[PDB]
Amino acid sequence: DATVYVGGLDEKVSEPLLWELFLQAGPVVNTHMPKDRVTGQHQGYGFVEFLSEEDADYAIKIMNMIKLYGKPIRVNKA
Amino acid sequence: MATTKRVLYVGGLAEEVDDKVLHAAFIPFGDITDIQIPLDYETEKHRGFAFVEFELAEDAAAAIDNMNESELFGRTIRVNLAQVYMDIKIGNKPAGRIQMLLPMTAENFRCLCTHEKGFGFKGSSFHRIIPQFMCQGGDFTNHNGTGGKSIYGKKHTGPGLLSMANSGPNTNGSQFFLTCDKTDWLDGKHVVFGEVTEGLDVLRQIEAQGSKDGKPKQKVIIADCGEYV
Amino acid sequence: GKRGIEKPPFELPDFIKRTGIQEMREALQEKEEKIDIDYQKLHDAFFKWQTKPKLTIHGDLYYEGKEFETRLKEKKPGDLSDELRISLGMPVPPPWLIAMQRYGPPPSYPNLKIPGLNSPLYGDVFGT
Repeated sequence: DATVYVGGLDEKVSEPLLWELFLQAGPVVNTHMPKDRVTGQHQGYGFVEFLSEEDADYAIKIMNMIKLYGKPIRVNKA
Repeated sequence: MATTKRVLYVGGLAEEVDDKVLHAAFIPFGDITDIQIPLDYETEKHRGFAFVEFELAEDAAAAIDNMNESELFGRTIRVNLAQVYMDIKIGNKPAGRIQMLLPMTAENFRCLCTHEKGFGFKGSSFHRIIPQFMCQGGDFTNHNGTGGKSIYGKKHTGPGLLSMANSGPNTNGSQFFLTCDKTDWLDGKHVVFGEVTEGLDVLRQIEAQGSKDGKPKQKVIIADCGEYV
Repeated sequence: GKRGIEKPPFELPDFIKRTGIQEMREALQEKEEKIDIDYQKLHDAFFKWQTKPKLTIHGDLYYEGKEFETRLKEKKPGDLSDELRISLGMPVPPPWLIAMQRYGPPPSYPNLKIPGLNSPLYGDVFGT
């Protein structure tokens, strides 16, 4: 479970408000939030690696409680 | 021979007149005791007539003689002798009630309807709605997707079935979905645990707010919920 | 290592931008491709309206890139930035600490206290 997939975001969000955002729950050890080079903008889906698995399963339970730009945020195991 | 002279029949009502309008000002003893009217599950809009009950019979007869051919809302109305639930609100409008028939999975959902463990569904939303697929909620204090918690800790043959949302095997919390078609590709991946017994029409009103990407066009709220017990 | 990295030309401070010399220099460059605004306002921006720049520590040596690692302490559980409050849009708990009621205190930060639950809160910071 150490990693999660996160959908439905707005590009003003970046890797930092994800950092800050999910460490509110529990620390994101490895952050991945693609920067698209071609048009220089984000599609808004994320992958998160944690310290171990327990962090991330609690993360499955609590985690789908973040609303990014008035809008819904997908978090599921991976 | 009968004593059913309490329920009065009101006709020629307006599109704005409802059980409330008739209560504070109906034909006989309408606003009093109990009132009946044509209410939908999603639309929840009265036609023009209805039935009002009076605490007594004399009061009802007096209400008819008067309200008879009276003037309401600039119109002439006629008066004469005549398992758990979720109440859904869509935008600012009541849509109606869904009734559901529901061991560990059923007990979790039951407690989340009653709030008997100190938290539950009341006031939460259906945050992901996909037409011809499903309406997902139970992210009570989340309003995302697979957010919430079970009563135990953190963790498809046709329309109108209840099934648990999850984030993989053995990750049930509080999130659930109501199916809007046969969704057999989810068999063996999500735990089905109940069925709609009344208010499939209200579920169709929720589905009407869906989009292909799941974003609700209007807020869909569980205005109230509980158990029949 | 900084071959393809294209950066801005110059980041002037507020004490130089509040004097109007940059717009006059841009107008002179556009006319060539004078002003005489003031003489005491520049002295006031150099003496009274002087801003202290952000210095560094004695052990804060210059790294190779030193621009993509804008690390800052460790904004943890119970403490968030302004704007993300704006996206969240809550007027002065952050609402998923409503679900930190149900599902339990986080495994990741066990020592946690967040307002209103076991932590009996003012401004931004809703947990310690």
